[PDB]
Amino acid sequence: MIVQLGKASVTWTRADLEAKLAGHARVLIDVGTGDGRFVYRSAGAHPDTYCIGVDPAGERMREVSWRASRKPARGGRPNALFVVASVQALPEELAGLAHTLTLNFPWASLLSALVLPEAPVLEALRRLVRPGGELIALLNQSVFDDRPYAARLGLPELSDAWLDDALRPAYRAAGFEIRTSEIVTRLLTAEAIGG
Repeated sequence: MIVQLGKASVTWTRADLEAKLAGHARVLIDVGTGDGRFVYRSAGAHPDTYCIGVDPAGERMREVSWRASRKPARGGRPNALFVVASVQALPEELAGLAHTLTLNFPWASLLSALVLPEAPVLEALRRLVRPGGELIALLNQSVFDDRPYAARLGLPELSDAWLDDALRPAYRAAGFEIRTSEIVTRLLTAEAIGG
């Protein structure tokens, strides 16, 4: 697994991670964390939660990961971690860990994967969540569009009918049960199920 520590990227094993997790009651993973500030704040607010931000470009997390690795008097938060990975290849070391997995304002490609939805993406996310844990997505169509031009068809409105035919069954087919779908930007949450 690749961990960002300021400008350095470092390799961790599952045993390294487990050494850090020990003592914490909960785990939060934030996928596509960007500058990672959501993870930094969450680590301060929830000292009992190990908070992990993931993003494909380690340079985005340089600042926050440096800050968070300092001594606590100088701003460090030992329950925060920043990991470099893409959603199509998330580290196996994170499998089955999250009590909460957050996607805050995903870019268009990932947004589409959650609302169409796309099975390989839902399965990749479900892999990170422990049974009974929760996926929470904040969805907004004004995000950066990273899609190929040929794929910029319109996205569906998340009406009750869309939820009924497209989303509920597809999420279930990936191991999730949709719980909440509401306008706050849309909030969509689902519970990791099975067994």
